[PDB]
Amino acid sequence: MALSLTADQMVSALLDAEPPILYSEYPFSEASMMGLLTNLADRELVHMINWAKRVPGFVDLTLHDQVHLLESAWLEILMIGLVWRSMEHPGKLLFAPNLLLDRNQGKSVEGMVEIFDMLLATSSRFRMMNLQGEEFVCLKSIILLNSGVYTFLEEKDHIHRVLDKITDTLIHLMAKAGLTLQQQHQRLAQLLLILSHIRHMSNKGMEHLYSMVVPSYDLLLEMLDAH
Amino acid sequence: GSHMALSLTADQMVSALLDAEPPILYSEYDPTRPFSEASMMGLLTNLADRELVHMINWAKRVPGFVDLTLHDQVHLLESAWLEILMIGLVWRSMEHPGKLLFAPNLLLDRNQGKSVEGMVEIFDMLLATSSRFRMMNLQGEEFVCLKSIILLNSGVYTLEEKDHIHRVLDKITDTLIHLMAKAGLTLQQQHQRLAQLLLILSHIRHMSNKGMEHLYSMVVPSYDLLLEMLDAHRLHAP
Ligand SMILES: CCCN1CC(Nc2ccc([C@@H]3c4ccc5[nH]ncc5c4C[C@@H](C)N3CC(F)(F)F)nc2)C1
Repeated sequence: MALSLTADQMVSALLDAEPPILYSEYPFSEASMMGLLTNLADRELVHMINWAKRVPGFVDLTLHDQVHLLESAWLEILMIGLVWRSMEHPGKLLFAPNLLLDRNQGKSVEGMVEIFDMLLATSSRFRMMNLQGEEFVCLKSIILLNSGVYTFLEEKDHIHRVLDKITDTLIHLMAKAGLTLQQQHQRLAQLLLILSHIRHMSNKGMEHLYSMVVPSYDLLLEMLDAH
Repeated sequence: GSHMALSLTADQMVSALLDAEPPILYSEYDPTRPFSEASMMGLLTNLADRELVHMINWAKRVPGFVDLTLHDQVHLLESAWLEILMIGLVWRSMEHPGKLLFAPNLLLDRNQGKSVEGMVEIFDMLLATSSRFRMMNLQGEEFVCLKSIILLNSGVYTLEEKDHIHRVLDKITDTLIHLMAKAGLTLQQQHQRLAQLLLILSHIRHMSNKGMEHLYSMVVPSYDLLLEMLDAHRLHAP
């Protein structure tokens, strides 16, 4: 079913599966801000599972394979969402409609301001590139499928085939937007190189999170099996 | 004369990158004394230090690099030096399944990595990257473009100078796509292959982040040392 879609059906499916916008719990301190981010991150987690279950090809995997991808990708997925949302708010991180924070606010927690600066710079980068919605969901899917792939294999080829298909889909969007051939491979390159920065941000996030917790394999399996 | 980076054709980009390539270095031990008489970390640290000096010289020959300020050259080098060692390693390990070719006299397997702690996770990741590169039949011409991408893109996110780096990156991408056109891949194959290569770079970044964590837990080249090294290059005999 997955590999037979057209790039149009690929985009539609990806657009449909998109999680809802969530609010933060209805001035701020360290403990205050971390509690609010944690509770928001925890509630986005449940919706991210529902989102993952609708990414074509993902339900074709064994449950163990699904947990491994989500375990590797979850923080990258929250960060790409955040950076997407904060595109039109220079200097600001849009965590939720009622939770828009500046870098000064990032100084509320020790060691968090670095992460904030990197997230702001990525946001400004995607804004500069005029990232479109249809391209965003394609990238978010690539993170899910790529992030854990080299850290688990007839099923390895299967993931790679979906990845190839998302690449096709990205190109097709770029051609429908009237980019030249040359411009198409250049934009593709620019988008995928940003993924390395997201991976880096995620690793710095985990480090900070382990200086204090991260969703366990068991919890992830539970939620994935509960769907 | 002097070429400007942005003027180069695909063939001139490749040739500049091929000619910039550093030599394969040997590990420094006495082949008479047993490998039980030496530290694993000792050998790797010594090799990495010597590779770093060549990495300076190599970075200066990447088109566009010297167009940047000293300060910017140093920031890029500081953020991508481990990823550069790591991609060189995965490349030369390609024909040695299950083994990492640190040097022609330092070919290590998994069980050998379990001696230093934390080091086994990284070894496994390096081995899988290496087998991914094999399965794709990565070419030397492609490897040089990837290595240059890493150098310029690793610290670009961390301002009209940025347009320049951005243009250089576009040129390297053009070069990769020319290489794949010349080798007879269709358009869709070219895009797919390019995508597969760039995604492997995120994995290398991951590996470098874990490498760095391990080294901070123990020496990492500081902004100042690198500054000293790039500045010292100007006093080297051409
Ligand atoms: C100039 C000041 C001192 N510098 C600090 C550095 N020490 C150092 C020691 C060991 C390593 C080794 C190493 C050594 C040699 C290499 N050649 N190619 C790849 C390669 C690698 C990659 C990895 C396996 N790596 C370990 C880890 F970092 F990932 F954990 N890398 C660096 C020298």
